[PDB]
Amino acid sequence: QIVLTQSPATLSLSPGERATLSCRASQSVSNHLAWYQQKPGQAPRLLIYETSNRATGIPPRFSGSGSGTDFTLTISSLEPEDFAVYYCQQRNNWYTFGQGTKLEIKRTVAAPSVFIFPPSDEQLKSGTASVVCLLNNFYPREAKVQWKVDNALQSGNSQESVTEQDSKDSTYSLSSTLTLSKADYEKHKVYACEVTHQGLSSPVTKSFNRG
Amino acid sequence: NDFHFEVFNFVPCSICSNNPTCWAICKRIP
Amino acid sequence: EEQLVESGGGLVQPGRSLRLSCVGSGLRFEEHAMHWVRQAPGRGLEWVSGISWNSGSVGYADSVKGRFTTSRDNAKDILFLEMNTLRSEDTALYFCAIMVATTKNDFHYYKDVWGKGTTVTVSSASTKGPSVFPLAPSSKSTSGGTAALGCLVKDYFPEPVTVSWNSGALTSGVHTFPAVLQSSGLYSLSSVVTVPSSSLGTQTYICNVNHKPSNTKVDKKVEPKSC
Repeated sequence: QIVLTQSPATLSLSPGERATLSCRASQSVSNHLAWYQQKPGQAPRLLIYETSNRATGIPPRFSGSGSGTDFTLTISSLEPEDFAVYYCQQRNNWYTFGQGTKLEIKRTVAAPSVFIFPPSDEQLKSGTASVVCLLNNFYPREAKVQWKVDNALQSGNSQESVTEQDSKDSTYSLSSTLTLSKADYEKHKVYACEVTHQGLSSPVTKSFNRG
Repeated sequence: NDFHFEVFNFVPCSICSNNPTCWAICKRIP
Repeated sequence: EEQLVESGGGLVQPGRSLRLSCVGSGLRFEEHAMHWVRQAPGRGLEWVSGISWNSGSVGYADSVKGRFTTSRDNAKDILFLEMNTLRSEDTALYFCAIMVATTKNDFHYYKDVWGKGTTVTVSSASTKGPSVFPLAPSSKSTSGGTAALGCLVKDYFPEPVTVSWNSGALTSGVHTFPAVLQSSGLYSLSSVVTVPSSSLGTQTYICNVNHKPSNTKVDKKVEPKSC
């Protein structure tokens, strides 16, 4: 079937600007290209069908153009309700969606507030130690966390997740968990979370010594 | 199955009401 | 009121079978082609299957060919997706959708109707309630008159868990993070809140964890730790 390639992966702009999203098809889809909008926790919503027709309730600031291989979704003056993920979808040869473009609110750079959390005594009794590093309210969303146990870099034994863009200050937050066995954990002293971000003049380190 | 666009995208006659344009292209459903 | 309602999703072991149904409401069911569209956590939409109004034409995505079977029974306003030899990669939320649109010609018609979806989880893991561990406020969790604290909701399965603070009376400064899926097959999640460090000795902070797949509810009081 037909493959839909979308660009860019992420679109960072502030409200009031003009947004242009592209949809390239591996093969001609004639004019049977639709555009969908999805926000987190919701079903998708149709915006444009058959290349340029707006569905009902869709403001005229949304515009769709193109033919064959190349298609464009234009949002003329962004409103805060328009920041979301967009998928194009062809119906010329069965049905396929593009992988999606994320349209994100651009704002001023904001450094994260960094906090580290030792494992709880309650967890330790159970035999495992979880160390948590919190990166709070930062932008842009790219950030790097490095775990160091007595200055030994930890790799492959941590996991992180990132909140959606906050609806009030348009920042992100990130939580990273470093997990070790109780035995391995009590064999070391210094536990450090090192954070690099564009809003930080220098890598920030938050650390504790066990006990 | 070979996919054809009008097998999956057509207008039911039941929404045409009194508009001739729609009655000219609709597909009655039995 | 037009409505699509999916059901039949749930927790299933790899290699086993499941059958989704989608019941229509408020629409002439026989009149539209129907589709199954799925979405894995944190991933995009993928068309799974489509079937014409009279089941004369059925199609499947390459990722499900030879394993899924789509059918419909117009006399009961119901669409089916039978899934055999399921794999972990079919873990997704499964949407029922009508997606008709035509501008041919000079007449514009479209129909775009989606259900809220049913969740399918394919895994070897056993249902299991969370352990809720404090993330206590300390000096290494203070920053300029602001302190951070939270709860660690570790080793539960399957999703979802919901987290509130003080039974919903504390919402400002709360971040509840997407769960991560660990090697063990269980999920770990964190929920934190930034509070005035002034408050740490006078205000109570309790995270309310609810995990209905195992009917596990926990209230966890979070206090500063004693050094």
